[PDB]
Amino acid sequence: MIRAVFFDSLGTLISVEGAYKVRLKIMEEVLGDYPLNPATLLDEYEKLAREAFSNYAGKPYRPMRDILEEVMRKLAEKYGFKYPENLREISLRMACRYGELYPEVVEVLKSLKGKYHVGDILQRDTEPATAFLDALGIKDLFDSITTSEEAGFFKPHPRIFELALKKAGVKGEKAVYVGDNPVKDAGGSKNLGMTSILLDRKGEKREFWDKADFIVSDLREVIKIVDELNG
Ligand SMILES: O=[N+]([O-])c1ccc(I)c([N+](=O)[O-])c1
Ligand SMILES: [Cl-]
Repeated sequence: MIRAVFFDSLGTLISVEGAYKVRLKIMEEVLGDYPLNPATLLDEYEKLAREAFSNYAGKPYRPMRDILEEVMRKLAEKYGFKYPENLREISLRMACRYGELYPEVVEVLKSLKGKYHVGDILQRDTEPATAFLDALGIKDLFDSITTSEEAGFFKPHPRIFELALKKAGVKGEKAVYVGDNPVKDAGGSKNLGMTSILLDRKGEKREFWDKADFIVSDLREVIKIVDELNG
């Protein structure tokens, strides 16, 4: 049976408008009056961030805030603005202020929490991640919160999933994982026996649906999938 349901909250349950707005507001704060379009800075930042994380996939953990501060230092040198002090404080303030959940998230977590172990699996530094979950109001809706900082390795390394399952006290066969990127999922959770649910809200990832056991566009479909797996 399924006894645990795991999500990637800060990575996949934040609205698309909300995540972009947090990031844009960080760039605007960093730039101040400097004559660079913040949207252009954001685009360049995401490019360099994706590159930097790909270099760390599967590797031993290094604070993500340190990685992103390195990226911002390269951007400051590139465009000529002064490197912002306290970037991680700016970012946490903007996340707490403008972060936004998909509308069905609170309902879904509450509906599951009574009957399953509801867990979060996050590739974030634990302290800002947990503060962000607190600001969003869902921290205490989770039975467990597990991070790459706790596990010691970046995905697709399986240690983070091994730890999340240990916290729930079950083997992977008893657990579902809801994500939006199936490759860092498959490279880890598949070998542990977990059932994978891909969240594809706009149907934009059809070429990866074969890498997932179930595909949904609304998180309220998750309870129906698990309730039925449990007959
Ligand atoms: O998303 N961002 O734009 C962003 C940039 C830099 C940092 I150090 C963070 N942070 O604190 O995680 C976030
Ligand atoms: Cl982080």
